Amino acid sequence: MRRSKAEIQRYVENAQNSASSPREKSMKGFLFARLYYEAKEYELAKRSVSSYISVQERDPKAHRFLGQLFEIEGNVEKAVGCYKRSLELNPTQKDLTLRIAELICTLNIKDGRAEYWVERASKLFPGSPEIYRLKEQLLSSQGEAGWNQLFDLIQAELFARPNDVYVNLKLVD
Amino acid sequence: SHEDMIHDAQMDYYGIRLATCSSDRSVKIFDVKNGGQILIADLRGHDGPVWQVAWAHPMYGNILASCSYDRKVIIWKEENGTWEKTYEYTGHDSSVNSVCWAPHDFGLVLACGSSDGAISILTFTGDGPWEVKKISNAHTIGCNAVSWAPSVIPGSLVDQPSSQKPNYIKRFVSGGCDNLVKIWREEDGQWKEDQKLEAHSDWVRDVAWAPSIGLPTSTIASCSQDGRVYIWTSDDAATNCWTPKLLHKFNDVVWHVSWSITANILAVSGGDNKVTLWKESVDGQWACISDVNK
Repeated sequence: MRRSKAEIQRYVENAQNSASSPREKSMKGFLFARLYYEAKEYELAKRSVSSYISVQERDPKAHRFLGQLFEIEGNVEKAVGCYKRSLELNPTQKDLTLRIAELICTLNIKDGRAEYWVERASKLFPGSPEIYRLKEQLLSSQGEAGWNQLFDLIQAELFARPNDVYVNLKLVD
Repeated sequence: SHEDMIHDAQMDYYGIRLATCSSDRSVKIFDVKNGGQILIADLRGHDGPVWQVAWAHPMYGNILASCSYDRKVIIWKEENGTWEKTYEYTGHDSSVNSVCWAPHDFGLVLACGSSDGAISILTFTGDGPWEVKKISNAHTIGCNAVSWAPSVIPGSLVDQPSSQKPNYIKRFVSGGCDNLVKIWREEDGQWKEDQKLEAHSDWVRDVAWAPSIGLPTSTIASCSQDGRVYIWTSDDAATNCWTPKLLHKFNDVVWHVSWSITANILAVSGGDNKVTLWKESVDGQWACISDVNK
């Protein structure tokens, strides 16, 4: 994808020429946010996201896009809030919970709510070595209450299918 | 005038009379000419806040119906530009909510939907008395809304665009607060169990049938109390297959969902102060074009 400053500028101008209505431009803001994010315009991307919400609020796709943008930026709290809003709106995609658990594991939070969220994400996705290592580190930093849930999840995974070499190594460690 | 809140405000089929039913204890109908307005009718006979309203066709009889928070059904008839008394019913388990007539393809059968636990259908036959159809043990908590369904929709029966006249029998849907949706069809000379479904465990606000004038696809867009929406689509023959699919969900209190007069634009009104006006595009999908503020 050959993209540059002038390339994003002419993309934006061509998208503006492809819309002769303010509400149509606001609806096309889900792409304008990505264009501004690529051109390094976080405030303009947030404004485009708000404009697209003002015309089509309460939708899982827009909330997931906003959460992904916040996660790539660094606003972990904003991403967690957006994912929670998307979950309370319609918990159809477990990717929101997966990213919430990933952010919690990267932030290292010792709390019962964090442990419950990690357990829920593990029950959702039993695979993925990245999230496995994340939840293992989290439940090891926790204590015995988290180690019991980790052992239960490992036993359930082993009963469902043969475990992995790294999984067995981490369990023995 | 209308100093208090205004509920529904319908217009005549030609664009002259404007019937606005509000809670201001006054129903004023003005005129539409030269962009102005002149008061021409002042009706008042309810005991509580007036809610919904529905018009009719002058070829079958200029008759209006008004529901209020008093368990009373009020009906007026138009003669020489003056509306007088017609049919006045009173007494129910709860206050009447929804009220609408069947389309012109059937007749002038009124539907009464309220959280009373039963269904009371009023049928206007002849030029005087009426008939009452009572259906009990059909709602645990009660009804909520009733949306009629014409037989001129090719999406229900694949035999209309073939020089064949379909049956003109009564068919509609219902989605009360009994955690169950249901379909009603006038078969075996009465009403019984046709098709029920379970898709919620609380309250459901209203529903909207698509009055397609040339679209061979029958759709129904629902709206619940917790922002839940269901789009039941059908395009088969004889028996239909309602698919409980989802579209744009909400978390507030979605209230009304209304289809256009020719099944072109859907208007959804709830607690977001925005009425998303959807429309079927040429690619067989949905797209929103215009909005409005509340």
